[PDB]
Amino acid sequence: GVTTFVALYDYVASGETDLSFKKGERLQIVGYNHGDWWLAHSLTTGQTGYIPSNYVAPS
Amino acid sequence: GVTTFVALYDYVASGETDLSFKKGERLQIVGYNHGDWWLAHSLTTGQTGYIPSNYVAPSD
Repeated sequence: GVTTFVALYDYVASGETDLSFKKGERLQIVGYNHGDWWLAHSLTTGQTGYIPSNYVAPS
Repeated sequence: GVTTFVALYDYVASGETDLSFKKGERLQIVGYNHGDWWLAHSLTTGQTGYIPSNYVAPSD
């Protein structure tokens, strides 16, 4: 599989974290138009966090 | 479109945030086997944050 990606655009973190939730809780998805997200690790900065899928390309 | 979802399993937050990055930075995707994530808002608790896609189903 592809292990490394390149950022195609700048992205500034909003500070949002993941959300704890209980089975049976009702949730609304926000910002669907921006697409899905993945957890990633920066080789360049060493930090880890969520990134938008459509901001990266295989490298 | 579907505006509300129901959680099928419990999920406990890890505390990870989103990541700032510059165009041209190289990144490695972690935990691909867990699938993709969405931003969501809890109707029951009022909080917002990332959730795993395969933990929710469309709901009324």
